[PDB]
Amino acid sequence: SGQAVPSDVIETRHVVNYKTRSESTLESFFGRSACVTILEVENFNATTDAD
Amino acid sequence: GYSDRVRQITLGNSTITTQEAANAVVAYGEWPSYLDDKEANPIDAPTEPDVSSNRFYTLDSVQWKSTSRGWWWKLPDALKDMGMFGQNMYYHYLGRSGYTVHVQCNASKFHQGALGVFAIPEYVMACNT
Ligand SMILES: [Ca+2]
Ligand SMILES: [Cl-]
Repeated sequence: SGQAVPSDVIETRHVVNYKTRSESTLESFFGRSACVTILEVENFNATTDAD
Repeated sequence: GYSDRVRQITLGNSTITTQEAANAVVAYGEWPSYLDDKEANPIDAPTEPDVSSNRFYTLDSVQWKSTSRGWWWKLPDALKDMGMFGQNMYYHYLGRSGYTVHVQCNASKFHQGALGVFAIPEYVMACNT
């Protein structure tokens, strides 16, 4: 891939970056309970195979 | 010799004198300063125009009458057409500035009246509908 960063192609000031990639770790990306299916069941007096 | 009433302010090629001041306010007790590397955001080398832009610009005067209800300006809006400050402001996406605001109103020992002069952060005003 291209590797160049801004300091390679423009005049840059010093900027201290305190920001982290905490929320894009795999644990953070996947760290959610997701609905994967909806099942149905019933309770009634069943008189047919289908019921 | 030195007096709370007598002050000189020099910025760039511009000087103000007053012989009837009342001290000076430094808003929230903090002098303006450049943006530190540990608080910086955009990463391009900034333009710091210094004396070209950091100088006294005098607006059109207004007339105080017995019927005047008052005046407002916004900053940096009031200076948007002022010399190299205006040019630097409009050639760049981003800008920051402090200000020395000097409000001037002389009369005589026989006139009376009092102006409140307020610097308001985020001076959001009501609409007229
Ligand atoms: Ca460079
Ligand atoms: Cl004028």
